[PDB]
Amino acid sequence: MPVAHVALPVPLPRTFDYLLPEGMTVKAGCRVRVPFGKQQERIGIVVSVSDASELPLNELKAVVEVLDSEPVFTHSVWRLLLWAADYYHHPIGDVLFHALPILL
Amino acid sequence: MPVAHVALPVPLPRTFDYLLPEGMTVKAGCRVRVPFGKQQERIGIVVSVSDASELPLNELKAVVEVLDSEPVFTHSVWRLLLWAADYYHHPIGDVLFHALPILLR
Repeated sequence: MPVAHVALPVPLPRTFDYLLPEGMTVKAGCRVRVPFGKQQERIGIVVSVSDASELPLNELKAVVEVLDSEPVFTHSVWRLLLWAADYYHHPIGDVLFHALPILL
Repeated sequence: MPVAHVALPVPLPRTFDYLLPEGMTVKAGCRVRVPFGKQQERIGIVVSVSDASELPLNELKAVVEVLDSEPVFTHSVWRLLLWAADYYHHPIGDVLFHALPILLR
């Protein structure tokens, strides 16, 4: 058949890059609505903000809107969760979202 | 200001789709050489083979070479591993490649 879905041992935090439009600011631990797939949106959680993407600064899509001015996560809670993710081999996205509810 | 590394609640097994050139055939549980990054190669294990990707069937990179005629994993072992990865929430690629050196050795 066509598409071979393959598995690879990507680096620890597997994240998806998106560009921040002019004047839009967000820090680590903030929820943001971003594009996903040819047309729908979805809530995500910003893990970090760098000045380098594994692909060009132009074919990355842009965040649509920040939903939190301040981290929905405690400085401690955040450090902890990222650790657990890494220590027990769980994807950051999975820990973070499954962790959001219990928190609120 | 520019970029941001975002965590997403992606579906159970987060896999990387690769196109199969004409005449190239591979089954679940087989290792394959695939591109990665603007120029490096790497070894991975096919989890499944379908007729569709979240991306255009032309924007995907192509598998380079299949390293296994047959599943390097037993039909039981395989079923178990995928389950283990799912139920305990471990990256399928992470469970598959670590176990290989155990099961074989």
